[PDB]
Amino acid sequence: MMQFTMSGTMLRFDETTLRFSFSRDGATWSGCDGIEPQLTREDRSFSFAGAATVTHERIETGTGVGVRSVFAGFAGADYAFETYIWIERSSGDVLCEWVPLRECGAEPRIDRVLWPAPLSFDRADAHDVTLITHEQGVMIPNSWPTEVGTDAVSFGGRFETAGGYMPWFAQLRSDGHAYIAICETPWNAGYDIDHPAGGPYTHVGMWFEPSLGRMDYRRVVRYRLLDHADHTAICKTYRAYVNERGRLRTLAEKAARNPSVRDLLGRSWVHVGIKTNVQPDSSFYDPAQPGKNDSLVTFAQRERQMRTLHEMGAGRLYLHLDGWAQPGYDNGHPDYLPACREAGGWKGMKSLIDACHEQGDLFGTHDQYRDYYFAARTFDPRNAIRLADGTMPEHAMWAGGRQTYLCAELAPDYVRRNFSEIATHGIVLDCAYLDVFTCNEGDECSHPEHRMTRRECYERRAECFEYLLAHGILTSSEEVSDWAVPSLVFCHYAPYDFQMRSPDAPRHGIPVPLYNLVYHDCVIQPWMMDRVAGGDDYMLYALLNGGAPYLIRDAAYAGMDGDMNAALRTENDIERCAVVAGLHRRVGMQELVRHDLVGGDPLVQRSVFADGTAVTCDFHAQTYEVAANG
Ligand SMILES: CC(=O)N[C@H]1CN[C@H](CO)[C@H](O)[C@@H]1O
Ligand SMILES: [Ca+2]
Ligand SMILES: [Zn+2]
Repeated sequence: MMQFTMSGTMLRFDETTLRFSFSRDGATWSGCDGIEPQLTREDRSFSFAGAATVTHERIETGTGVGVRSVFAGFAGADYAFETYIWIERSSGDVLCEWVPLRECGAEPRIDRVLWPAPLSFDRADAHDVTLITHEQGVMIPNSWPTEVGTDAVSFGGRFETAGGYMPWFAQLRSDGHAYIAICETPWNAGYDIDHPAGGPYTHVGMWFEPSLGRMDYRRVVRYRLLDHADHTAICKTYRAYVNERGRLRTLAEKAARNPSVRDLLGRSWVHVGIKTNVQPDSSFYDPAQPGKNDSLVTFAQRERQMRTLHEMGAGRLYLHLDGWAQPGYDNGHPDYLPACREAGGWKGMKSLIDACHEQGDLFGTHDQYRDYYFAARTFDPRNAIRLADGTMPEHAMWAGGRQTYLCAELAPDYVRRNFSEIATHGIVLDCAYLDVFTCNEGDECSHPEHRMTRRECYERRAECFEYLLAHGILTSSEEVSDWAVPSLVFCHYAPYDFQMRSPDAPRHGIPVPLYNLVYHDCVIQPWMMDRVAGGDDYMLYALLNGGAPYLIRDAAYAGMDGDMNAALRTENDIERCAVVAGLHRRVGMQELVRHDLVGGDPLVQRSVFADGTAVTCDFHAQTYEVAANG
């Protein structure tokens, strides 16, 4: 056994078990008993202690003190690596480094790495909770009724996706003593969660996958232990962390570059489409109903629709237009041109835009630069992703049918080409929507002509956005995975997980806005307005989160993109929008300082902002209150 103390914190680490535990402000935490850190190969799991040779080195640096462990020989295969577990002098934080060394013609490839092993947290106490970044956020009591497994989180608990908006998780006791684990190297990483139904425990661990088939580079987790800590405070920890590395890009900062940003406050959302053209090979094809597959609303009709919506006194509107190009929604991409002839052509579309501006309303196209359809006019496999095994992925899920994925290295080329074309026919977009980018994982590509790491992928996607900000077109994408913050103005939404499920489907936990706690002054988000019959009004959640409202939110596919059943429930729309929007017109660019569960009652909550303005929402009474005091 090796023990360390420094700057308020103590790390102990057992040379034989490898289990570690660390302590600060007198609370302790330890690795779970009997769960060990593991490699995983195509052909079996190893513990790290399974190593043929293991050494340990006690180490003191100018920066900190801890231990460095080499691990060599496995099964019989060669293969080695290190770990380094240590206390930063400056801060009283603990840092965990998994470090590749030798990999060889491995055989098989190391498929995953579960380390550091999850911290013991097995109480049951209902005020003993776990926080996770699955979409807008989830608080998970060690009691909580329902099962929560990794396999029930989107994208398998992958960071930089809807599955984990931000690269961290945290576990908090009723004490007020908590820990936050931040993934400093997320691009090939995610979390794992095991909460059996009814608890008593909740285990959470970081996993790491290879980068183009090799672990390649150091992976690093940073733990900060807290005292007198609520879920709001925990969020701030990470906030600070990000700003301390200069990726807390505020709306303000963004405004100073493109001032139209401000124009987005108060506005109301209108998501609706032109052409629909589901293909025979599409997983959505209905070989009966040819009308369901194939439908068209002209630019003209959308023009009328928008006038009408002004006259009725809707107010300030952003229009997002799906399906505006010749191929039809989710057809032809990236060759999504020209604007649909049978809908009006460039003229009908230009005419419609002009008209939105003319009543002080804004407008974005719905566009796509990852999905790459075989049908596209200039389809060519040499532009497509190859996976680390050299294979080219395929599917035919969406409208346009058979597709692969465009290597992002080349996306910016195609953004530049398309949008330049759009703007030569007198179209002047206020915004644009680059689909998928911020929802899905970043691809990796082994094609030698455009080799690209997941890390690199997010950088290209961000380059796509930046072309738009540079031509005064604001940027939107599907959701809000935190990589995109520096370049992302607003989204299609930042929902909680339970909004993307049937209301009948049990929830995984209390809906707390972890993302907006961190980023509400950096990204504008519209919100669902649907009322659940026998349940919640989703407007209520809009308020807590200080967002703008969906007025009209047409699905593109029945069932998809949080399209609620019909076990639904609402008249009085514009009114409802106007209420939430005027809140948005106020505090839309401010921090969100606090969120609190009133009296520790889950179904009553308050969100306090920078200007003092508080939002109390009661989910028994289905009632809501917007003050000014705080
Ligand atoms: C909300 C939204 O635009 N979701 C889209 C997300 N992307 C898929 C295709 O990748 C579909 O177009 C889907 O409708
Ligand atoms: Ca859309
Ligand atoms: Zn490539």
